[PDB]
Amino acid sequence: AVSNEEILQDPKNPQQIVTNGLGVQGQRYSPLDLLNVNNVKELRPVWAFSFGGQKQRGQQAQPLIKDGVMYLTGSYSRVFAVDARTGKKLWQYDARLPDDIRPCCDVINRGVALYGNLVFFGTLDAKLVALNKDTGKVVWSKKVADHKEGYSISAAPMIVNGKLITGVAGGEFGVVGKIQAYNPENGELLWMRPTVEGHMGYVYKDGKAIENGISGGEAGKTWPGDLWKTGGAAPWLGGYYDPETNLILFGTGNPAPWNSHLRPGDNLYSSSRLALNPDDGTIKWHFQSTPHDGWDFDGVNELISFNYKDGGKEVKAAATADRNGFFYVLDRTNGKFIRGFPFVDKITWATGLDKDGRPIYNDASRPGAPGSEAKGSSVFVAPAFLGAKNWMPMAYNKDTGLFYVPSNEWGMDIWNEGIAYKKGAAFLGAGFTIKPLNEDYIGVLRAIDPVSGKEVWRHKNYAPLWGGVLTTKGNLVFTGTPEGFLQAFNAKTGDKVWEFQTGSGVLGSPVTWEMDGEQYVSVVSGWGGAVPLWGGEVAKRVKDFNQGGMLWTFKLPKQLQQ
Ligand SMILES: O=C(O)c1cc(C(=O)O)c2c(n1)C(=O)C(=O)c1cc(C(=O)O)[nH]c1-2
Ligand SMILES: [Pr+3]
Repeated sequence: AVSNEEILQDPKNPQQIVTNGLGVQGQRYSPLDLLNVNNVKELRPVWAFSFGGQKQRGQQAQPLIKDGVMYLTGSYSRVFAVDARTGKKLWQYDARLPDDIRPCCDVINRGVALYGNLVFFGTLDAKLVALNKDTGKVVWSKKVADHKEGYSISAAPMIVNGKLITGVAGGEFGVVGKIQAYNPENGELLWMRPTVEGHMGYVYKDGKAIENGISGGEAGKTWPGDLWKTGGAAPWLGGYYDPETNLILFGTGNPAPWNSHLRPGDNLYSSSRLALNPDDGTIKWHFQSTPHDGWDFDGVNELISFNYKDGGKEVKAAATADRNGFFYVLDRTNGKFIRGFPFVDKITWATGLDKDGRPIYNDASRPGAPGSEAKGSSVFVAPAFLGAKNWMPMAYNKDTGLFYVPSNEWGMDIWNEGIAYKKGAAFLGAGFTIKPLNEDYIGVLRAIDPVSGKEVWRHKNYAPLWGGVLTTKGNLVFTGTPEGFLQAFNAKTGDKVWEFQTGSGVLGSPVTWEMDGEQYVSVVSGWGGAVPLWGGEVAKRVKDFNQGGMLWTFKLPKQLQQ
């Protein structure tokens, strides 16, 4: 019972959230203001739901809520339907996963999509699955790609113009990134668009694949030899959609392998934002945040549409806080650079951006080629490869006009080494040790003014931040910490105003909605993601943080709202 018009209305309908991002553009802003700075002290848990299964690790889903039912995912490719008022389980789906799944960075999943009477998600063995919303039974399932080649799916899918769209993950395994659209009712493939230059995209008619242009025009333009055949650029975070331009905005992963000396050239369209026509999957513009990446600065971070006025002129902008440390503002009609500026305190790999938004590189900050030695020169780089920001989404508050960015301050030793591609094996060619830049903190929640290019406030956290952000009309900003708290801040000042210890690190993007005249807030908890196994010295800071796997639901009682 979810229509396309309903999806386009988010977040206008107080009783439901039927999109990842609280609206197709991903602003993560709720217009609800029952809960505000003056009464958030009365917010308290009303029920919780354990995922069980002795299957914990990272829990990254944002729940969707429709007809009083919450739909969410868990680690290890599970889907739950849970009564929003009581926490009672309606049904649960556990995907059968093979023992040789190949996620780089934990067995995470970022959520479902809803359309008609179906619930959709992608699995860690790279299937797209449609479940009956009432029974949880499989209605259809399609292989998106071959998990034995290193493909997985970790992102929430999206609905655009009645089409179900998913990317894939696996750049650390040298997969070929691609975005796919499907008929939601039956799983019939509609189009496919590779994100690596040189690969043919297709539309599908009557079950037949019809050529629809090579991504980037021709193979070998910004890649040498056949390196583009394992180029990565996986669009592993999903994307968002702008109704005004009718463009899907999708970011792409790092180029493979990590050893950039094996792939001279800009390596399109790795570490880029793409705008695609949803009719047929053609790329209408691109912006490359890190050309010829040498640091695993994936360019997937969400590109969030927002409008403002400059010289009395209306600007259709979009903002993204990149892995590489720069906060970019683009003209979303054509992809042209408006402004870009650091949102972390230390960047070594570039000294700035040129007039088109291309980095001005500091070549001493790229690890050298191994040459005659086993390893090349080690260099210290900031940000670390895990990024100034990683998967976890920022939020836009329409009232303050600010973006609220969960950022991290860390650097890395990094070196390069030879690497031969082997199907299904890691495809790095680099070694590394992530290190803190500061003794007392790593994570920094930052309010960014995207028009002035200024930081408005900052809040430091001992552990890295690794969770999505929510902001509301009640002048509130919510986000989780690995220390286990769901935390709320004053959106104007950054002062903490509320928190609750959920008992395991909180990664989920919080969501809020209204039922029976009361405002609810929900988040999933369960520590994991890339930091424990990729985090180097910083992982040691959080080594004693226990796993979990639980949906938490809070409410402001009606009689305490005034
Ligand atoms: O290049 C890729 O295809 C890909 C996928 C993922 C993923 O699917 O989650 C991550 C990364 N890269 C990555 O570079 C990274 O730091 C990362 C962190 C996480 C996480 O969920 O904590 N996933 C990923
Ligand atoms: Pr990557």
